Parts: sequence; C-alpha cells; structure tokens
Amino acid sequence: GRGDLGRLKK
Amino acid sequence: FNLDVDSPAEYSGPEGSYFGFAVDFFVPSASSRMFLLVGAPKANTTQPGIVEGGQVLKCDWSSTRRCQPIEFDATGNRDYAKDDPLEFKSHQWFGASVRSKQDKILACAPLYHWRTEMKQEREPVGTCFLQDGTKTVEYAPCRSQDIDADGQGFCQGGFSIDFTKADRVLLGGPGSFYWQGQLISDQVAEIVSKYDPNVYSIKYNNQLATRTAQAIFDDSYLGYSVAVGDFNGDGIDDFVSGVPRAARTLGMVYIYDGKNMSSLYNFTGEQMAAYFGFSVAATDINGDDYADVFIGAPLFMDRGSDGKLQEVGQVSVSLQRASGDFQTTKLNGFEVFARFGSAIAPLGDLDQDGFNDIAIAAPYGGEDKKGIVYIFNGRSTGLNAVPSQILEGQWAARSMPPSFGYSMKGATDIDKNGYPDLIVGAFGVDRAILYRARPVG
Amino acid sequence: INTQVTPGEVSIQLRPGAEANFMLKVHPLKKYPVDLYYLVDVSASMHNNIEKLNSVGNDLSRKMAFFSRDFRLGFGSYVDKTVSPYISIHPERIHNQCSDYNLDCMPPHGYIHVLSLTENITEFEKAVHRQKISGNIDTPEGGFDAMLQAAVCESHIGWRKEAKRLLLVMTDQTSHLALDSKLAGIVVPNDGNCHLKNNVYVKSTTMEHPSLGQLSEKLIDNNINVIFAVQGKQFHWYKDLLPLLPGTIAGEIESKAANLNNLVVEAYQKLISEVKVQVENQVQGIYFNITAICPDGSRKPGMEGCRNVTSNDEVLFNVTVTMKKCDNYAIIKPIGFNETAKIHIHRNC
Ligand SMILES: *[C@@H]1O[C@H](CO)[C@@H](O[C@@H]2O[C@H](CO)[C@@H](O[C@@H]3O[C@H](CO[C@H]4O[C@H](CO)[C@@H](O)[C@H](O)[C@@H]4O)[C@@H](O)[C@H](O[C@H]4O[C@H](CO)[C@@H](O)[C@H](O)[C@@H]4O[C@H]4O[C@H](CO)[C@@H](O)[C@H](O)[C@@H]4O)[C@@H]3O)[C@H](O)[C@H]2NC(C)=O)[C@H](O)[C@H]1NC(C)=O
Ligand SMILES: *[C@@H]1O[C@H](CO)[C@@H](O[C@@H]2O[C@H](CO)[C@@H](O)[C@H](O)[C@H]2NC(C)=O)[C@H](O)[C@H]1NC(C)=O
Ligand SMILES: *[C@@H]1O[C@H](CO)[C@@H](O[C@@H]2O[C@H](CO)[C@@H](O)[C@H](O)[C@H]2NC(C)=O)[C@H](O)[C@H]1NC(C)=O
Ligand SMILES: *[C@@H]1O[C@H](CO)[C@@H](O[C@@H]2O[C@H](CO)[C@@H](O)[C@H](O)[C@H]2NC(C)=O)[C@H](O)[C@H]1NC(C)=O
Ligand SMILES: *[C@@H]1O[C@H](CO)[C@@H](O[C@@H]2O[C@H](CO)[C@@H](O)[C@H](O)[C@H]2NC(C)=O)[C@H](O)[C@H]1NC(C)=O
Ligand SMILES: *[C@@H]1O[C@H](CO)[C@@H](O)[C@H](O)[C@H]1NC(C)=O
Ligand SMILES: *[C@@H]1O[C@H](CO)[C@@H](O)[C@H](O)[C@H]1NC(C)=O
Ligand SMILES: *[C@@H]1O[C@H](CO)[C@@H](O)[C@H](O)[C@H]1NC(C)=O
Ligand SMILES: [Ca+2]
Ligand SMILES: [Ca+2]
Ligand SMILES: [Ca+2]
Ligand SMILES: [Ca+2]
Ligand SMILES: [Ca+2]
Ligand SMILES: [Mg+2]
Repeated sequence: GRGDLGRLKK
Repeated sequence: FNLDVDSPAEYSGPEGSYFGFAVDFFVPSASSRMFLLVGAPKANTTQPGIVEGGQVLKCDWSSTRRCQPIEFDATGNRDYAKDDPLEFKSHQWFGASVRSKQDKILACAPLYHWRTEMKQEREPVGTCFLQDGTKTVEYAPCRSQDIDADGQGFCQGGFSIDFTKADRVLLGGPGSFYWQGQLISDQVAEIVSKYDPNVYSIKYNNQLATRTAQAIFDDSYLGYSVAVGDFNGDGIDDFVSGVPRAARTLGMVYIYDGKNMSSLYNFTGEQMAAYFGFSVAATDINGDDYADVFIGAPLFMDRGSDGKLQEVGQVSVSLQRASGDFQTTKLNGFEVFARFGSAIAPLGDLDQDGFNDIAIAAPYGGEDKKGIVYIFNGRSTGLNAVPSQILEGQWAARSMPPSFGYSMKGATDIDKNGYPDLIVGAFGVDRAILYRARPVG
Repeated sequence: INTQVTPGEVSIQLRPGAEANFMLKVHPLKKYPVDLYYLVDVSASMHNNIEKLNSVGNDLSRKMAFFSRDFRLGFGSYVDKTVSPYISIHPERIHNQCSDYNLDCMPPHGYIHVLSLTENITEFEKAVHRQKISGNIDTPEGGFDAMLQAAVCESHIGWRKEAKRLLLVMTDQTSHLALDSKLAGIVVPNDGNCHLKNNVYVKSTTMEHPSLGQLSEKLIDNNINVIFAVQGKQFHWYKDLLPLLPGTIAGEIESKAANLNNLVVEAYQKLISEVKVQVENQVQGIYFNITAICPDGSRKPGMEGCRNVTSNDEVLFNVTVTMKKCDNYAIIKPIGFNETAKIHIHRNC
C-alpha cells in the first residue's frame, strides 16, 4: 500500500 | 575577509512575519536602481478574507531601509460555485521562496491549497506568481486534473525555485506522487503567454517535468531544494536538486540535463538521517570555468575525540572536472547543533583574486545560538577549508531563535564598487542584513 | 554509596603536561525493578497489530517476574503531527481520517499519554482494550517526537529513578526526521522539553521533530533504554540507526505479532547484559582515555564497552586523564544505568 490509509484502501 | 561587518545595512519587517525567510537582489537593468527582495511567508496582507497569506517586499538601498510589498495578487479566494470556494489563500506561505533574474520576480506559496473540480477537497498544490515587469502572471504547474496524494495534489509546488540562464524557471515540488517529489521547468515566455485567469489548470507545451517512479521512491522529497549550472558541457544550465530522504534517508542530489530533464549525475549521503541534500548550490569555486557542486547535510553527526557522536553538520564540496566526474571534499561544522550547511550562498569573487568564494551558514551556532555565517575563499586547488571570515548574528532570541544565516544571497555588486556583496536573512527576528565587500574599484 | 558504579566520586590533581589515572568498576546487580512503557503507533497502518496488545499484560508480567524485582507497565500512543500535508484537513476527513473507508477512526493526535507506569496489570489490559485506531496520509509517522516527550516527561509517565527504565516504541513505518517539518511550515527547532498538558502533547503542531543527536542526548540523560518493536521491512531502518543511538535495541514483530512478549524479554536480557560508558568531559583542556577491561580479558575502547555481562561479575574501566592546556568535573556514566561516577578535577596553572 501507499500512504497510511493504503492498508484500508487495499 | 573583506566583508564590511562594521556598518551593515539592516532591514526589518512586521513582527512574526518571518521577514527574511527568503532574500534576493532585484536588478532590472532597464532602470539603474538596485533593490533587495525579502520574503515574508507569514505576513498579513490586504487580500479580502485572507489571513497570513504572505508577502514579498522590495527594499531600497539608496540611503533608506524602507520596504514596500510587491502587489503580486490583491484578490481573495476564487469561487468554484455559489458558496463553494475554489481555493484557500489563508496560511499559504507566499514568499517562502523568491527569485529574480533581471527584471522578472518569481515568488511562490508552497502551502497554498485548492479545491479540485471533481470534489470538495483541500489539496496543498502550492502556487507561484511571476512578475515580468509590467505584467504579473500566476504559475501553478502542480495544480491540475490528475491531482491527489497519488498525483500532484500534495505537490507543494514552488517549495524551491531557481532561474535558468536561458530564461527558464526551475520549480521543485517535494510532495507529488506520495511525496516522491518532482521537478518542473517551463520557459518564461510560455508561462506569460499561456496564462488565462479563468483556466485553473493551464497546459504548457514546452514544459519539462520529471515523472512518477516506483513506490520505493515515496517520501523522497525530490524538489526540497534546487540549483542550476552547466554540468554536461553544452552551455545549457542543468537542474540540480536535493532529495534529502532518498536512499533510506541517506539523502541524494540528482542532476538532470536542462535540455530534456534527463538524469546525468547522482550524489548520495553517507550517514542516515543527516539530510544530505537539504541545501544545494552550484558555482565554479576553483576558477576553471566548470561549475562545482555544494551540498549541505546540516544534521550530520561526527565522531568526536572520545568516540561520541556530535551533530555539527557537513557541506560536501565537489569540484567538477573535464573528464565528466567530480572530486569531493567534506567540510564539517564547528559547533554542535548549529546546523552547518543549512544555507550555501555562492559569493562570486568576493575579493577579486580570480577565484569565486562561497558562504555557508550555521543558523543556530555562535554565542547564544544566534546564528553564524562562514566565508570561504576559492583557490586553484579548490575551496580554502579555513573560513577567511566569520559573520555573527547580532539579534537576541525572541520566542523562537534568531536563525541568522537561514537564507542568504550574494554575487551582486549592489553598490557598484566592483566587489560582490551579500544579504543575510534572520527570519526568527524578522531581519535582513546587507554586508558590503570592502576593497582590497 | 553507589550500588553498581564504584567509586561514585573521585578527586584528582593535575598539572600541565602531566597525567593521572584511576580504575572505575561497574557491577550490575541481580534483579532490577523494571519500568516498561508501551509507546504504540496507533495509525491506520497498525490496525491488525493493535488488537494483539491485549496479550502483553498478564503473560508478560509472569514472564518478567523471573528477571525483575518488580515489573511496571504503561501505555501511550502517537500517529503524527495534525497538520497538512501529513493529514487531510478537509472538515470531513480532518477528525475522521478513515471517512472514505468507513471505519470508526479516532481523531489524529501527536502523542497522548494514556496510562502512567503502574503495578496493576488490569489497568494496562483495560486501557489497551479500549484504545482505537487513528489515521493520516503519509507513511512516515511521528515516532521520534513522542519518544522524546515520553523520555523527558518524568513525572507524567512515572519513571522511577530506582528502576531499569524501558521505553518500547512499537511501529510499522519509518519516523519523521527533524527537517521534514518544513513542508508544514514548521521551522522552529525542537527544544527537547516536556509539553504534556492534559496528557496530550500540545506542541506537536508548532515545532519540528527532534534530530537523532537530540533524541539520543535526551534518552541517555534520562537513562531510557529504548526497545524498537517494528513489524515490516522498516525494521532494518531502525536497526541501521542503532549505531547512531547508543543504548537502543530493535526487535522484529512477526507478521502476526505473536512474539511481542518474547521480544520484550529478549531485549531486556540483551540490555542488562551490556555495559558501556561515556564521559561528559566539559572540563576545558583535559582529555580522557577510557579503556574497558572486559571480564574475559579483552581491552575494548570503552565507548563500545563489553557484552555478555552478568551479576557476580564486574566490568573494569581504566580511565587515563591527560592535561593538555588550562582555562570543574567530568561524569563517566554507564549508559542505561541509574548511577554515575563524578570525576572532580582540581589543578593549578
Ligand atoms: C539516480 O538515482 C535515481 C534513483 O535511484 C535513478 O532514477 C531511477 O531510475 C530507474 C531506472 O532508470 C527508474 O526505474 C524504472 O525503470 C524502468 C525501466 O524498465 C526497464 O527495466 C526494468 C528493470 O527491472 C524492466 O523490468 C522493464 O521491463 C524494462 O526493461 C521503467 O519502466 C520504470 O517506469 C515504470 O514504472 C513507473 C512506476 O510504476 C511508471 O510510472 C512508469 O510509467 C513505468 O510503468 C511501466 O512499468 C510498470 C512496472 O510496474 C508497469 O506497471 C506499467 O504498466 C508500465 O509498463 C522506472 O522508470 C526509477 O523510476 C528512477 N527513479 C527516480 C526517482 O528517478 C536515476 O536513474 C539515477 N541516475 C544516475 C545518473 O545515476
Ligand atoms: C494576522 O492577523 C490575524 C488577524 O486578522 C492575527 O490573528 C491572531 O491570531 C492569534 C493566534 O495566532 C490570536 O490569538 C488573535 O486573537 C488573532 N487576532 C485576531 C484579531 O483575530 C494574526 O496573528 C496576524 N499574524 C501576523 C503574522 O501578523
Ligand atoms: C487493579 O485495577 C482493577 C481495575 O482496572 C481493579 O479491579 C476493579 O475493582 C473495582 C473495585 O475497586 C471493581 O468494582 C471492578 O469490577 C474491578 N474490575 C476488574 C476488571 O477487576 C483492582 O481492584 C485494582 N487492584 C488494585 C490492587 O488496585
Ligand atoms: C539505582 O538502582 C538500584 C536498584 O533499584 C537502587 O537500589 C535500590 O534502592 C532502593 C531505594 O531507592 C532500595 O530500597 C533498594 O533496597 C535498593 N536495592 C538494591 C538491590 O540495592 C539504587 O538506590 C539506585 N540508585 C540511584 C542513585 O538511583
Ligand atoms: C591502566 O592504565 C594505566 C595507564 O594509565 C596502566 O599503567 C601503565 O601501564 C603501562 C603498560 O603496562 C606501563 O608502561 C606504564 O608505566 C603504566 N603506568 C602509567 C602511568 O602509564 C595500567 O597498567 C592499566 N591497568 C590495566 C589493568 O590495564
Ligand atoms: C537528452 O539531451 C542530451 C543533450 O543533448 C542528450 O545527450 C541525451 O541523449 C538526451 N536524452 C534523451 C532521452 O533524449
Ligand atoms: C587513547 O589511547 C590510545 C592508545 O590506547 C591512543 O591510540 C589514542 O590516540 C588515545 N586518544 C586520546 C584522545 O588520548
Ligand atoms: C557469557 O558469560 C558466561 C559467564 O562468564 C559464560 O559462562 C558464557 O560462556 C559466556 N557466553 C559467551 C557466548 O561468551
Ligand atoms: Ca548542460
Ligand atoms: Ca570548477
Ligand atoms: Ca576570492
Ligand atoms: Ca560591493
Ligand atoms: Ca504519517
Ligand atoms: Mg502508519
């Protein structure tokens, strides 16, 4: 992921 | 050794405005007069409904120290629709970076935000305004349609700027593509002619810009600082920029060819978190007509006598050679936590040996951490590694440290006595100081 | 007087061009009262990890009963500075940074002190249980700033001077460096002082992160033995900063976070088995040459010290003091120990 919220996005 | 510290001219701005955060010289040369350009990123302006927008001031030298803001923009925020502001010029930090070529003035607002057309956002794209004598034109390359944290939405364009010899602007945005950073260059003639106030995303045909890279390059901060000089021997200034968080925070400095933004040379730091690439400068210091690279690493930690690390800072002096390579010399700081290498201002030939000089600042060094500026002379061998002169900040600390030497500019003979002078900014106390080189015209 | 570092006070005489020397003994004892503070990364990248903190209570206390006279626990959290470009400052995303992804995310904060060091493990378990996730945009997170605030705020966290202070910093990402803060317009150097008002770090939004030298200085000044618990590939980033941060350990959290207690116990064992000193030589014109006579017979350069030390076992530091010139005292302390040797130095010139 990219960014701190990339985990949520993924 | 010949800079006049006895009687330097002093310039002051509004309290808390960060006056002196950026300094430069304005020499239109169509009129014979000379001015100092001082950036005040947190100054209050007369724009309707804008608080701490920022300013760039034009300061006289002739027998007075008065300063007048340059009216780059007098409007408030434009509206995308009814009760729907397009942009947010409050706390935009206008004047954080200022540049002037002959009669042009380029000043930028890195923390300018705007709301994209697609949705209601607040994207720190940053914006620049180019004054070209009679005309004033907005330059906001990083605000566009393809903007997000993924794109140029957080670009903060204009965080660092420079002027190319052949009349191009070099602009670095540390934040684009998840803080991979980016450099953008376009010709001034195209910037001033393609400008339309009603188009929020202007296209530029001959614009050179670096592109997106792998995810491993994220948070590199390409465009943290920029400089220009000829490095591949074709007469066109190349783009030198610092990338302080690259290579796992070792830091890097890239050189891109000015003709096509093609990468030429890479520098890499040798200590993690030292911020190799905070400051970058290019000048020919040894007088062989080849431009030499100066790179600051203000957080560098040096092993002391006992083996204890001391954060003194470092400046890498890299002399260019005809073979297409460099010879690097490390110049360490003199005091702990002074941040030697924060600013690197080439001076030209301060004393006319035939060899250019350079000034390096440690904005938190000296007595009471007032800030100190070190002057180093040039030689046929390279840079004389012993400071020929010391410049000490005079102003005591207010709520924040004076930060004397945080911003500095030289290589201009403002008094027309044949010897280049130097301007130093202390934004912590809202001061700018001019030092005039004494004769050894 | 001193229980571990003897002699605690030394007085010597010197004259220009002369020298002097004495033997310093550092003797670890059998059991230490342990203060362990859990400074956690509560960003949106640690959602799978935070739920596993429920297991570091009772089990960790029973594990550490065998190595400590008594064991304390505390909790604290950080995500980042709450300013652009680090967070989204749109009014919808400003206080619920996971709005687009529809999670019940807490508003972002710089550094919040949740629970002071206490011997009641149930308090720690409950405080851990109720704690939720916050968010921001960029991957690097303000670990170092919260670390400095935890180290320097003695009375707030509850560090005991009699205790073997441990500060565990748990994260999955690199931390922000001092001059990163210029992107937000924060250009005021960190002063290193304490600014916890209502258990919240208020100056996170107005002054930049600390530099590695400043953090190291303030950690060693307070005898904080830092353990880095890092999950992803960013562990090696912290492992590579250990030479720049004396007295710091780094441990790898396994992908499921199943080793978070073995991590602490192993790091504590490594900590108490290493003795290394440094000298606060502020005396003008006098230089120190300290060599560590390790129990195995090695002559290490002192600054690196010796390893695999135990109790019933003393490390000997051979201190040679030279006068080169003239115009006070110097302090030789083993980093991570709660006692120091003060070398008062008289002279005539
Ligand atoms: C100074 O130091 C800097 C930093 O290290 C260095 O810049 C970096 O240079 C490298 C190489 O020039 C860049 O890396 C990539 O290069 C490939 C080239 O592709 C060929 O080689 C690879 C080798 O693995 C093969 O796999 C491939 O098949 C080719 O043979 C480019 O393709 C890369 O760009 C792609 O990826 C980007 C990010 O995903 C995309 O934005 C881009 O459009 C390209 O997309 C393509 O590839 C994707 C891969 O996932 C694919 O998904 C897409 O669909 C599409 O097919 C990239 O350029 C690296 O980016 C540079 N980084 C920076 C910050 O500049 C300098 O070269 C160095 N200079 C000097 C003088 O030393
Ligand atoms: C610019 O002007 C604004 C007011 O238009 C000033 O705002 C003050 O901000 C401080 C906190 O920073 C508040 O305590 C004051 O109450 C505000 N004043 C008013 C009238 O609202 C701001 O300080 C000014 N900034 C500079 C650099 O001059
Ligand atoms: C340790 O803390 C726990 C709670 O964190 C205390 O247990 C609570 O005690 C109160 C009475 O004082 C009860 O009403 C609660 O139901 C208890 N909760 C739990 C979870 O047990 C406990 O008393 C504390 N121990 C000491 C020695 O202070
Ligand atoms: C350094 O730490 C040791 C270990 O805790 C301290 O020794 C204890 O001191 C307390 C009083 O603070 C006594 O009640 C204990 O009996 C001591 N234990 C042992 C094993 O000696 C020591 O006092 C500390 N010294 C300083 C200067 O902080
Ligand atoms: C501790 O250091 C002192 C020096 O400060 C050592 O004493 C010297 O040892 C050398 C080598 O044996 C002799 O040449 C000198 O004459 C000794 N005296 C001085 C004043 O230098 C001493 O041996 C060291 N002790 C240990 C245990 O290593
Ligand atoms: C970029 O321009 C330089 C200078 O003419 C040239 O040597 C180089 O081959 C060019 N590279 C590309 C990719 O166009
Ligand atoms: C310390 O002593 C060593 C010899 O053991 C010598 O090599 C070194 O130069 C000395 N350093 C100082 C600062 O006295
Ligand atoms: C560590 O020290 C103990 C005690 O002297 C000794 O028994 C053991 O062999 C040592 N271990 C190593 C690896 O040197
Ligand atoms: Ca060129
Ligand atoms: Ca040269
Ligand atoms: Ca010269
Ligand atoms: Ca002059
Ligand atoms: Ca972050
Ligand atoms: Mg995170």
